[PDB]
Amino acid sequence: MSLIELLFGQMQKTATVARDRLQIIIAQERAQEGQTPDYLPTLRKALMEVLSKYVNVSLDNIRISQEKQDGMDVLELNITL
Amino acid sequence: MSLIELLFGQMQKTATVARDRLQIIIAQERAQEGQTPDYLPTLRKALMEVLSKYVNVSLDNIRISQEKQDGMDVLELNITL
Repeated sequence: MSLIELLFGQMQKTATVARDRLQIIIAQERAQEGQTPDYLPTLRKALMEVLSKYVNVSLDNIRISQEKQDGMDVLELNITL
Repeated sequence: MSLIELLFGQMQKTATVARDRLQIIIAQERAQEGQTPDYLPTLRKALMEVLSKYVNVSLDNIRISQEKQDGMDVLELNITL
């Protein structure tokens, strides 16, 4: 039912890894009509600024992937701390 | 497979509403051990600041819901423009 249940719908993961994990979904649902790009990477940058302040993680561990569906674009930012 | 397919796994929605929709997932996976709260609403505030700049939407249309699972907390921000 919950989006989080969709994230955790692969049985129980259990096991302690002693690490924190951020799952950030930035989904912008638009249309075939559109213009003036630069929204997902704009917020991404801001999030990386906040990251640099509080969360010491390198882009070597941060997974950045954008997925396109029709006129909808979503940015996935997975952060391992 | 994709998180976006999980978001759009309820058949095809089609129908044009001539409106934009943002689906923001801010998921912080931690543990029973933890302290110094105030991360989800901190980013939420920052996002609302960016919203006020670029995206003219009122909290009357913005859905704000936090979901707790064990030592994991996720904040869902749904914005209708």
